[PDB]
Amino acid sequence: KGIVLEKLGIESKQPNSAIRKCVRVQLIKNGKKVTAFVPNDGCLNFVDENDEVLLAGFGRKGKAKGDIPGVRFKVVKVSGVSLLALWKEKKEKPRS
Amino acid sequence: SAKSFILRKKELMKRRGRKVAKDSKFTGRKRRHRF
Amino acid sequence: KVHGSLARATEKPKKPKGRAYKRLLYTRRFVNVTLVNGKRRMNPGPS
Amino acid sequence: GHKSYKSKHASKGALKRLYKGGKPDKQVSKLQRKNKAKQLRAQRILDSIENRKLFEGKNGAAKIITIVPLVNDLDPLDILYKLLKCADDEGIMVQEVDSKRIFNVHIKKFKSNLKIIIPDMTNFLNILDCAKVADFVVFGLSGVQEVDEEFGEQIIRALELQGIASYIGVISNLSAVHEKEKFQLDVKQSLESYFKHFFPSEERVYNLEKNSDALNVLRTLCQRLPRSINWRDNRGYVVADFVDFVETSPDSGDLVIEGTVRGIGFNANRLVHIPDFGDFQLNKIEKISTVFESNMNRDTLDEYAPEGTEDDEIELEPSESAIERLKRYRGLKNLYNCDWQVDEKDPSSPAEWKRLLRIGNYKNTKNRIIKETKNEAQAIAGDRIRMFIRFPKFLLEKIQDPKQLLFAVYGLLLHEHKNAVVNFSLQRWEQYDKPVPSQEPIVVQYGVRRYTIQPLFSQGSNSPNNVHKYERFLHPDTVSVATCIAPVDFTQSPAIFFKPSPTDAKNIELIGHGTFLNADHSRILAKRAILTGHPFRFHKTVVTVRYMFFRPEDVEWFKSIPLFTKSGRSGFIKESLGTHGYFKATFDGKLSAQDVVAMSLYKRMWPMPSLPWNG
RNA sequence: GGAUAGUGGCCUACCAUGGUUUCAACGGGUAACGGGGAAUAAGGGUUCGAUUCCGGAGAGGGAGCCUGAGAAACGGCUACCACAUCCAAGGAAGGCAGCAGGCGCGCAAAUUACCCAAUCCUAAUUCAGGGAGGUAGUGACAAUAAAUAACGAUACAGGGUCUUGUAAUUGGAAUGAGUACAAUGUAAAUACCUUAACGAGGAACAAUUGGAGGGCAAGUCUGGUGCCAGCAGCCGCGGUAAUUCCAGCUCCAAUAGCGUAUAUUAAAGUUGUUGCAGUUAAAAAGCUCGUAGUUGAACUUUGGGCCCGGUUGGCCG
Repeated sequence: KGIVLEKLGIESKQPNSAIRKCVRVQLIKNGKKVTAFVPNDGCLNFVDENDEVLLAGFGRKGKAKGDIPGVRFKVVKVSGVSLLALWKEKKEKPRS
Repeated sequence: SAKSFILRKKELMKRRGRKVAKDSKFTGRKRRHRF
Repeated sequence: KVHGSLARATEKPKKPKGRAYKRLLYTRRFVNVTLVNGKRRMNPGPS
Repeated sequence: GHKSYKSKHASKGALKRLYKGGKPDKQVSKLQRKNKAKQLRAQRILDSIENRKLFEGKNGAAKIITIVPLVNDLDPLDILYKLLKCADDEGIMVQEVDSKRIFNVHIKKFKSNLKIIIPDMTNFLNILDCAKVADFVVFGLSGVQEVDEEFGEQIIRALELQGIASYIGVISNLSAVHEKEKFQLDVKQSLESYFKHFFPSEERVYNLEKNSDALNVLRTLCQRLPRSINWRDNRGYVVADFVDFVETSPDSGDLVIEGTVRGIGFNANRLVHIPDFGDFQLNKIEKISTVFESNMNRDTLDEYAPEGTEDDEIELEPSESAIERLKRYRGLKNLYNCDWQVDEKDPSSPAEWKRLLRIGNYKNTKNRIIKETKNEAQAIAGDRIRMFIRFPKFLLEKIQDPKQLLFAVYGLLLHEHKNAVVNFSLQRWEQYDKPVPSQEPIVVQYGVRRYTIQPLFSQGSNSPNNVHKYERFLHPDTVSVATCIAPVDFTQSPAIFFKPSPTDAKNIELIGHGTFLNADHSRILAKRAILTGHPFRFHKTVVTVRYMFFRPEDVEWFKSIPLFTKSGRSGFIKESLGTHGYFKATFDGKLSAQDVVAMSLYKRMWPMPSLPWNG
């Protein structure tokens, strides 16, 4: 579980974009800072600054479906709710 | 360049001699918008 | 979209579920096979 | 070619072609390992205690608690009296039964201090105002009536998006449903799943019938630390308890605010905002648990900074002249392959645009302005301050007794009152099918300031030229960007969008919500202009267009702009045939009468200044 | 000799100079309590074991001791150290790694409930007591069993006078999820078992989680958005390092379950004792001597004869 600091524009390319960009997050226990991975766009409005996300490893990769080098920590939950349920309009994220 | 890769290996298995499904306009699409 | 406060006390009619759903597959898969092309296709579009 | 030499580690000769072109290691012994875990935990446990030094509720603490029932058939008074029953003190409820809304409750069982605030139900903005100041919101639910569809859920969602601290849900009406506990549990889980939809962190809504569970709420308010809100805690905030007005001038005086200070810290030189009153400057502060006064570095009260002066088809009407309306346009071809300037001379540009701040980067000065207020704060948060503020006399008719309605005091940062053109994020509210234009008067609450605004809608797609397409109407599905002039907020505080109407129970029609994005003047919004016409006659190479123009001078001046059609066929004009707009043209293909002749031409928009809202 | 309940360098006085080790002593690390055991299955193995049983140790850190058969005891005392409580400012009281509970930590863990009715234990003792234990609440850790429909008639499509599918066609039967007299149950209740009464015609009492170049099971599907110095020009087609930009349809698998993350095991003969490899792909010391280590030619009562009593198949019954 870690505190998000800022969100990066690690974009596929310039304007004609496959939007998969994510954030810079500091883990709360060891104090180390890592780079995260969020799913498809429309979840970036959920993740503001200082939301205390819960993130897990990304791990498996093919030659498609996400080929971003240098990221291995997908974000599973933001502000203690979810990202699957928050994207599919099951619940709502409280604002800080 | 995902569409370039998926076609490139597909006629390779013509020459190797195995079954492969014939294509349409979903070949290089994200089949699932993610979480 | 929101769950009702007192809820817990096109449209196509639903498929059967459980044991009766397997009855639908067994009828569909092989008893009286509907479309036959010699290789037993399973999901065509506009023919 | 030749077969290469191979080795796992590179050869010494090969390093010479490459290269020519301290702290010793440690093996941790157990006692060093055992000491380091002790040293990091002992530093951790000091961090928890020192962060909890704000809430030893004997002298220096005040937890701000707001009871917000959601049903009109639910009184916050009995909710409060049921919770105070578990402190084994009956006299505290006797002293507050007559007429009180602000309670300084001292608890001797848990050694805590609570500030209890009950908002007025007749005003939706008052409910919104009392809750953002607090550190805890208690949502009172009903066991007998369902939540209001257009009133109760709107209270939750309005609090949901503007920022909320920690929360506890309670039930006081569970006796009304059938007395068998199997029936009370069936309705309790229904509310548990209902509250989980809105507030997902808590998977248990509390019943006030059981005195242990009534104490479970009562302990949790006093003991568990409140969750912080970034925008509120970055500027400081003061809850008033006593207000007294003195006379020093025939037109203004000083209010004596006796209250406690929480947040980040206050300075004598900074400004202040009182909700639904406006912005003012500091006069004097005093410390009781030294004396600091506003020196010559005061921020002056003026909406425009004076020191900045040194730095889509349209049908054409025959009486309307195409010359006079189309002078401020440019004839570019691509939205992503064009150039524009921000300092262009235009009569449509506001005269006070020169008097506007041209801020370079948002996040750098946003980070800069925080650490300045961290070290340049005199009134430390978690103290008692006698607040002497400057105040015009004719507003005393609106201030009321602080023991009945809340009277907040909000600190401000550097250059808050000075304007800069900003862009807001905007997402459509749920079940809002009403379309709105980009010029309708809209009242927006961002951070704490409430302003009337008519911003310009746009799309948030990235562009290298920082030029975007304008939408006449709000986009019904995706997030939009609304760009306007407003006083800047350096906290990226969330914003809520609404408009007043007395038809509803509330004087609020919620439009949407969003966040403070940027103070951007490099971003310019452009509009495409299309004027249509009917191709009247056709030949082998010459087409005559009717209702494209109505004067022969319009045809001659508009010859340079390349001609295209909505079907995607380009061309050029040839000559002016008639006076009423008949003119010859040439095209690459043969077009029929159902096609339309159209032009592509582009302009600028300059947004309108903001005004604060009252009432 | 002293000391102990008692042997003994356990301690003391003197006198000897020994004791362990390349068969790994000694030192160091262990995110190490040991074991019965757990997962993984072609075999051997690899990994795990804080945790329902047995043994050890500790009751914030050390030390000292009273009482007693038994204690270096902490729901005993004394002192020191570290925390910390009360006040009348003189003084007093502490120890939840017992049961509930709370703070802090973290990815990560429940009620400040009922009772000694059972199991056993303690006492002066059938009787008192027991947060030991049991009952219940929370509980998708894990495990067992299997609801979400079955049948008939009419009209079409068949295989072809007897057999299946289709339909906004139709008909009555059956039942528990629920509510609930009562009774069983229980220390008393809840719940299960039994049951008077009510309780099914689909938007009822409506099942989800994933997946479709191969793995691999499942598309010669659809719509919309943005770009093309590409063809054509009423429409469109194609590309689109948009690594498909956003949605939908269809199909497949498992099923009251399903997906993801980390660790580990199988696949794996990538730890190879069974059972790898070293010319050219990782890898044969530059060469020889040589101690431990490992390994070490063949050879000494073999053969024949006698009878005895057994367990297996049968010609036999």
